[PDB]
Amino acid sequence: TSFTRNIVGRDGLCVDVRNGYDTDGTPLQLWPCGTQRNQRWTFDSDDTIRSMGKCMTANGLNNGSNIVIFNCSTAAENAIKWEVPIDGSIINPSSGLVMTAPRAASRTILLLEDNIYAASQGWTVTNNVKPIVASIVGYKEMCLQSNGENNGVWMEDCEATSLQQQWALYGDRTIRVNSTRGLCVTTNGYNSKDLIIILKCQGLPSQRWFFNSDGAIVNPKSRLVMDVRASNVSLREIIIFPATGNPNQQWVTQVLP
Ligand SMILES: *[C@@H]1O[C@H](CO)[C@@H](O[C@@H]2O[C@H](CO)[C@@H](O)[C@H](O)[C@H]2NC(C)=O)[C@H](O[C@@H]2O[C@@H](C)[C@@H](O)[C@@H](O)[C@@H]2O)[C@H]1NC(C)=O
Ligand SMILES: *[C@@H]1O[C@H](CO)[C@@H](O[C@@H]2O[C@H](CO)[C@@H](O)[C@H](O)[C@H]2NC(C)=O)[C@H](O[C@@H]2O[C@@H](C)[C@@H](O)[C@@H](O)[C@@H]2O)[C@H]1NC(C)=O
Ligand SMILES: *[C@@H]1O[C@H](CO)[C@@H](O[C@@H]2O[C@H](CO)[C@@H](O)[C@H](O)[C@H]2NC(C)=O)[C@H](O)[C@H]1NC(C)=O
Ligand SMILES: *[C@@H]1O[C@H](CO)[C@@H](O)[C@H](O)[C@H]1NC(C)=O
Ligand SMILES: CO[C@H]1O[C@H](CO)[C@H](O)[C@H](O)[C@H]1O
Ligand SMILES: CO[C@H]1O[C@H](CO)[C@H](O)[C@H](O)[C@H]1O
Repeated sequence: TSFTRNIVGRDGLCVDVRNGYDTDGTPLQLWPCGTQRNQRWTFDSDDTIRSMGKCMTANGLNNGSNIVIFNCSTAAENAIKWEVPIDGSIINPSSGLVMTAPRAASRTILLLEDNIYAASQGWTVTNNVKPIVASIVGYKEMCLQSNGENNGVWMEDCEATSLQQQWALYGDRTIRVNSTRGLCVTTNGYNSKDLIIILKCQGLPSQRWFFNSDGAIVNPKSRLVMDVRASNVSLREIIIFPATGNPNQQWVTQVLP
């Protein structure tokens, strides 16, 4: 009933108890991923998340409150209970606030903030601390492809050698250009028919994505899903659109060698 993993988030860095110190109150931060004990988090049935025998704890339950390690039996019960929604948030149920990395840099301190479904609020509980590299196959068994910064993504015939068909699926729930990992698949707005492009990763809600059980790729803020516009691949436009279950909204990842 307990199991232990790393927690990967913004820019692929991991949740780390600062300096590897275990004294009560030590803040959680981002740090490059590794096997050190202060990056190993044990998820217990009681909804606690523990490292070095102590609990992930809200040091306060307000917008901007720090998250720290603290003795599990002395901390407040409301402050040590967490849930892990399927869209990759880490939420403190009492406050409704979510774990947020406000900057990408190593040593950024993790805070509880209002949920805006930002990529800075996406996390992946996993033992694989490297991004998973895959082609994204969709409508007509075509592949989603990059075409440079500030340019639309679109469908092309899948080719094992096309580097612009290769995507790094990061722990912060961003979908990145594998060969240029500072660039993220981004919706150019939150309205139906807004275009999906590549832009510099900035931790925004427009850059957060979820692969759901219906084969959809969902943008949690807008609720809308990637869609090959009008089921017409020669338009070379992928948009966000309400989920219909239709073939032009169905996707699957295929891991690359
Ligand atoms: C919760 O904390 C967030 C981080 O401090 C607030 O967002 C930040 O607000 C700053 C102004 O106080 C602003 O300069 C920052 O750009 C912004 N950061 C980001 C990335 O959102 C947030 O404030 C709300 O949202 C911002 C964008 C403004 O519209 C504010 O007027 C809002 O109050 C805080 N949320 C709440 C509800 O207090
Ligand atoms: C969390 O705080 C608890 C209460 O202060 C610690 O338990 C206490 O540890 C004292 C010093 O080690 C010990 O003499 C006390 O009898 C005990 N108090 C209670 C109410 O159990 C606890 O330490 C852990 O649990 C105790 C019982 C021993 O097994 C320690 O060696 C454990 O570390 C604190 N937990 C942690 C992880 O620090
Ligand atoms: C995706 O991009 C990554 C990062 O550039 C590539 O990984 C590098 O691969 C080279 C050659 O195998 C190694 O020297 C490095 O160790 C890798 N870097 C990292 C950070 O992992 C990768 O080859 C690309 N393509 C695929 C399919 O993964
Ligand atoms: C698909 O888009 C192309 C290119 O814009 C257009 O010429 C073509 O007629 C479209 N096909 C349909 C069925 O609309
Ligand atoms: C020098 O490494 C130590 O400090 C850094 C930075 O604080 C991290 O906490 C890391 O996990 C810990 O081993
Ligand atoms: C009439 O709907 C068709 O076009 C819209 C865009 O106009 C969406 O792409 C939708 O999924 C597709 O079925």
